[PDB]
Amino acid sequence: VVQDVKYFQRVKWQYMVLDEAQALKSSSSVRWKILLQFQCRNRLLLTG
DNA sequence: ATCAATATCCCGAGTACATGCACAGGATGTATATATCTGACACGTGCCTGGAGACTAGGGAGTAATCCCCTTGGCGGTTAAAACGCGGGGGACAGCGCGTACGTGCGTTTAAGCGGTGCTAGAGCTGTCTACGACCAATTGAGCGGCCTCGGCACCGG
Repeated sequence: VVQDVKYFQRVKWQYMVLDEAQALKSSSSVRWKILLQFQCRNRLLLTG
């Protein structure tokens, strides 16, 4: 997703769920910023 | 936006070696005639180059974002240029002789002709079988992440 973020940017997304988000704990990482940059009205998580 | 100091061009005169023409001649260009095979002309032939159809898809044409190489401008250091004096070797004339071109004589050596015959060439279908297509598992390398240790600033102590 981070590498190919440009491909996802041109496509609109009705819903987004990012399972196993326990990795998304460091805001200094590129993953955090890239995930934040997506334009989606609703965000859902299933991280345990 | 000019005046001195050089350098160059123009013209005239004394001078000379090289151009241009005539002469004697000799050997190569020319006219005549013969032999003859190389190439013009005709014929058939069948290889293959040109035309069109349909389908696949690799490749080209069009667009957009952008980071990079291109170009302009500015400055410091120095490598070459311009002109002076100093110094040596290029440049201009006679004497030898050993090379190069003719002349003469000889024989070795290729061209030519005619049988003889292995021998390279072409299409034969021959069969293998390397090498071009497709797929797949090896290492190499960079972009990332987690954690630990070190160092600076704000807070409390004497």
